[PDB]
Amino acid sequence: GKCRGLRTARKLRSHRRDQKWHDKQYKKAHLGTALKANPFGGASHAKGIVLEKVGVEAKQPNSAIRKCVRVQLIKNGKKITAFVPNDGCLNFIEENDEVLVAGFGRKGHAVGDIPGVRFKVVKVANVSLLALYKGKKERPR
Amino acid sequence: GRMHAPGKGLSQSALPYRRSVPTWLKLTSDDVKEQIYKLAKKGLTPSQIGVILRDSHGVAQVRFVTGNKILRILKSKGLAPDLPEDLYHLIKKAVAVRKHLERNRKDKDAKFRLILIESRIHRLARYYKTKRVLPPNWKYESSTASALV
Amino acid sequence: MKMQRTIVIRRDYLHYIRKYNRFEKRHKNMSVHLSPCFRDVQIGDIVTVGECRPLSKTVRFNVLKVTKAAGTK
Amino acid sequence: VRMNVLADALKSINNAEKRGKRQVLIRPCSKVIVRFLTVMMKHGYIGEFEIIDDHRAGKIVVNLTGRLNKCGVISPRFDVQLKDLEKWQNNLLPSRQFGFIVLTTSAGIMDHEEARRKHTGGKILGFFF
Amino acid sequence: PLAKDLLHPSPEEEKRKHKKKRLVQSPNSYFMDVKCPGCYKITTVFSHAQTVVLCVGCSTVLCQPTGGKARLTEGCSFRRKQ
RNA sequence: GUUUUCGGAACUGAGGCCAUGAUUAAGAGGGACGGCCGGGGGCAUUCGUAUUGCGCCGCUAGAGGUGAAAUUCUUGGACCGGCGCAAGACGGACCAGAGCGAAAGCAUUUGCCAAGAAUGUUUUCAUUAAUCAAGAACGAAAGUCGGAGGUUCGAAGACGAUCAGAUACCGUCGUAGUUCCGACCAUAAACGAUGCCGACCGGCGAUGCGGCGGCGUUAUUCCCAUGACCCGCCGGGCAGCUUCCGGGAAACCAAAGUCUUUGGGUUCCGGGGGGAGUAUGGUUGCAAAGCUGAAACUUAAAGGAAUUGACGGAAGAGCGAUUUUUGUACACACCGCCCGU
RNA sequence: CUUUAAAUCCUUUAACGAGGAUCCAUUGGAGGGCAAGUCUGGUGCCAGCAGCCGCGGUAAUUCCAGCUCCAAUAGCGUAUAUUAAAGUUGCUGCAGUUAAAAAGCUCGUAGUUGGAUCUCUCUCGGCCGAAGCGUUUACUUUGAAAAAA
Ligand SMILES: [Mg+2]
Ligand SMILES: [Mg+2]
Ligand SMILES: [Mg+2]
Ligand SMILES: [Mg+2]
Ligand SMILES: [Mg+2]
Ligand SMILES: [Mg+2]
Ligand SMILES: [Mg+2]
Ligand SMILES: [Mg+2]
Ligand SMILES: [Mg+2]
Ligand SMILES: [Mg+2]
Ligand SMILES: [Mg+2]
Ligand SMILES: [Mg+2]
Ligand SMILES: [Mg+2]
Ligand SMILES: [Mg+2]
Ligand SMILES: [Mg+2]
Ligand SMILES: [Mg+2]
Ligand SMILES: [Mg+2]
Ligand SMILES: [Mg+2]
Ligand SMILES: [Mg+2]
Ligand SMILES: [Mg+2]
Ligand SMILES: [Mg+2]
Ligand SMILES: [Mg+2]
Ligand SMILES: [Mg+2]
Ligand SMILES: [Mg+2]
Ligand SMILES: [Mg+2]
Ligand SMILES: [Mg+2]
Ligand SMILES: [Mg+2]
Ligand SMILES: [Mg+2]
Ligand SMILES: [Mg+2]
Ligand SMILES: [Mg+2]
Ligand SMILES: [Mg+2]
Ligand SMILES: [Mg+2]
Ligand SMILES: [Mg+2]
Ligand SMILES: [Mg+2]
Ligand SMILES: [Mg+2]
Ligand SMILES: [Mg+2]
Ligand SMILES: [Mg+2]
Ligand SMILES: [Mg+2]
Ligand SMILES: [Mg+2]
Ligand SMILES: [Mg+2]
Ligand SMILES: [Mg+2]
Ligand SMILES: [Mg+2]
Ligand SMILES: [Mg+2]
Ligand SMILES: [Mg+2]
Ligand SMILES: [Mg+2]
Repeated sequence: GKCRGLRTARKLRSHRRDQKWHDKQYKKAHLGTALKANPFGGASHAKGIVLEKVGVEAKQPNSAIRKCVRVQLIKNGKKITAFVPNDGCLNFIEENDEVLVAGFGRKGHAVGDIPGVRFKVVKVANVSLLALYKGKKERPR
Repeated sequence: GRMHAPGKGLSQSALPYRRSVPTWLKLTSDDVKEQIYKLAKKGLTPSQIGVILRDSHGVAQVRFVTGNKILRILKSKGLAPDLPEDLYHLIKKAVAVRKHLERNRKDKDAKFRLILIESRIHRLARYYKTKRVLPPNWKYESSTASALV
Repeated sequence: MKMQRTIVIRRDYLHYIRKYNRFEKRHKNMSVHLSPCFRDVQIGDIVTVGECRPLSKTVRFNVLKVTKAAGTK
Repeated sequence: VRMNVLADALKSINNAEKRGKRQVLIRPCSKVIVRFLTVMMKHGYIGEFEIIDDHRAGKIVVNLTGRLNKCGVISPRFDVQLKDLEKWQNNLLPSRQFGFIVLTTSAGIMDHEEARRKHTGGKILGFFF
Repeated sequence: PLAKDLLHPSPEEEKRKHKKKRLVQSPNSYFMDVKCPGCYKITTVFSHAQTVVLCVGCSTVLCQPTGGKARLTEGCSFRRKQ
């Protein structure tokens, strides 16, 4: 049982402080290894240069080819696989282009069939993919 | 339960409700005190004196008759041992176990029991230091133990 | 009592932790100046000290009264 | 070892009340226990009790009326200010129409309402309802 | 069960309990006056004696200690006190 | 100017006087004492068959081993029967839901040495107590280093079988080891998978120890008294049956109860499944290894109890699904599931 | 005109100024969680959607569209840090037989916790004034001092 003495405040506080480290999220947030390993460095978005176009096979029981791009970030130079979400939006991206990339929605965890992909493309060549998809803006060229 | 055993016995004494000396007892306080002095001079601890008085002279409780305890009577007279009897018995038992153990090196149970006995000795010595019955430098050492008792 | 004309005393207290509604034991050490007028001062007796100007690097109090321990005979 | 006597007495009373017994024997006695039982009896929860006097710490025989739902002790005895009493009332009592918190104040051992009337704080001992 | 007068146990109830578990503690022992046939002196003996009791006048063994009670020598008579 | 008034401080003597000054002895704990109790511990001593080997004697061609055989030993007398001798290891039956020990663990007789629980107590002390960072003693088996012995068994190994294949299961040998002494090692499903101290809360019948009481049978040729039975009571102990005490997901538990009616004291310890008790640092060890002990990354479940089926080289009541025995990690239901190269 | 250093804006006021009052409201959704269509046309485990469960392999309530329908509204989606939800860090208030879990066992220092009991004062000065109080604390109730925002 727990100690209920009137002078046990140090014991209780010390025990709680030491047992908080067995929480996955607390340790992840306060240890610093996750922040060091995070390619974004704690940012919501980033800018990169499209190295190339790749196709990732969807995990079973689904069968598909998800269109992604390999890009390299400008601030740290790390290489990243980002997802281009829409029907035919991969034709809006060219090689050596500059793209804005955001997270996939699960805080560094993979989403859906796509294995090991945690980033998605937002803007290409300084125009949003939504505007290109809906035909509101054209590629600068 | 016991301090150093799992046993949880209940055997002990139950003093009567009445504190008045029974009518049949013809002894006075002075006669009881003289008997206590003679027994102490014979070389008996207060526990043995109380046992003898209970068994032979019909003295159920000296504190009820004389109004005082055996050890306090001895201290007032001056016939009291330097160190308390229970600590003396503990040290004597430790000495006996240590004398046995030196001739029997493979007796691990003797070593365990000696550790327990010395722990009890340390407890009692610390308690007696707190009450200033012992000087605040008295120490139990195995070599000195034989000479102490 | 090992320095020349200055001793080390200990002050004990309890610190309150609001979250748990409880206390923890804490202590502080003070180096104080002891005048030669106070003799027969032993370890473990109560001392009443008063504040003065800094007498040295770590001494700011002076012994004003000495009261013996409970075991005095 | 036994370190709280009021806790044992209240636990024994509660266990005997759950079983439908008519009387409870609690030992050892204590004047704190007597004050707590007097506070309970003034509100009609227990009834008359008798103190058996042996030459060592005494005993109590308590009559039961069947009106007691729960009697308990609070350990440790926390200091309660007069402005923090409503929080303990919300935490421990079942309703705002019945139930009492027992406090030891400098005026004596009483309930929380009597401590509000006399405008004093103290230390919480237990509760009953 | 659910109805028992704890204040007023029967006299047989309190002699069946353990000596410490009674309402008020009371020992199970007693003192007795013993007389040996050889010598006329009356000796007071505790029932649960732990020492051999010798007659002062004539050095006769009045009793022998055992585990629970002390057994009197053959031919010795005893009477309880009070 | 002296001393004495007055005032302040210190040291000596018997006085009077106090109701003269010690609360109780915990169904708390220590320490005495009494009769017992126990495969508890150490040392020495003693006995018992059995197994192996050796010596001699008798008659003999087989013996051993297996599902079946072979490797193996045998007219240089095997196996079997008898009479002795020697060594080493183990104490059968009695032996039990019995006892002791802190746990590992503990069983031939006798003696010595120290230790202990429980019971009995109108003995003594008077709070001396509970749990415990640091720090310590002990700690199965296996393993390591020196000595002594090496009967049996026997990792490794050599063979003979089986098999599609066996590097396994089976059989013949057989090295470390298994045994004792002295130093290390500190690990077990080291388990009741259940920390210790204290209080309360239903019945029943046994059982081990101590004590108390009581008709009656037996032995000590008589008498008490003490042993063996019988009927009860009390206190600790190992357990059992029963119960709508109450708990819990249930299995089940008189504790795993007295928990949203949530607080008796205190120690250790868990936070979805893997990576992983792995890497690295520190520390201990002769070594083997022991203690402390991550992260990157990966994943939507893994897991507990119970139910209905299907399989098997097995014989009114429950929260609820639900209402021949049994096991299941199967439910696309053994044509299953699943592990490692 | 007023406003103001001078202006601008707001307010006050002439004249003009609304029928498709075209002087046009958007952002996300329509399987469940969660409000709202197994309506029609394409595609056919492709393209794609989908925080999660899942949808799509020729009759797709989920993709691409049309129609219709929901939610908030001059606002509405997305990524990330953080709070509640979390009684999933538990002091209030969690667990440790079998789901993750009690050290192999014992001793023991520090720490934590600890059985009953016990119903203002002389003197000096003008009833109060000075002086000693309290064996001292903890507690509780007062009072004083405590920057604004
Ligand atoms: Mg699919
Ligand atoms: Mg202990
Ligand atoms: Mg005893
Ligand atoms: Mg709080
Ligand atoms: Mg022996
Ligand atoms: Mg032969
Ligand atoms: Mg035991
Ligand atoms: Mg035998
Ligand atoms: Mg340790
Ligand atoms: Mg071993
Ligand atoms: Mg070995
Ligand atoms: Mg060797
Ligand atoms: Mg073999
Ligand atoms: Mg062999
Ligand atoms: Mg282990
Ligand atoms: Mg087991
Ligand atoms: Mg375990
Ligand atoms: Mg029994
Ligand atoms: Mg026994
Ligand atoms: Mg018996
Ligand atoms: Mg709780
Ligand atoms: Mg985990
Ligand atoms: Mg993870
Ligand atoms: Mg039905
Ligand atoms: Mg029903
Ligand atoms: Mg099975
Ligand atoms: Mg089944
Ligand atoms: Mg829309
Ligand atoms: Mg649509
Ligand atoms: Mg929805
Ligand atoms: Mg709906
Ligand atoms: Mg899925
Ligand atoms: Mg179609
Ligand atoms: Mg369609
Ligand atoms: Mg939160
Ligand atoms: Mg909440
Ligand atoms: Mg979490
Ligand atoms: Mg609550
Ligand atoms: Mg939990
Ligand atoms: Mg487990
Ligand atoms: Mg265990
Ligand atoms: Mg301690
Ligand atoms: Mg107290
Ligand atoms: Mg301020
Ligand atoms: Mg302010």
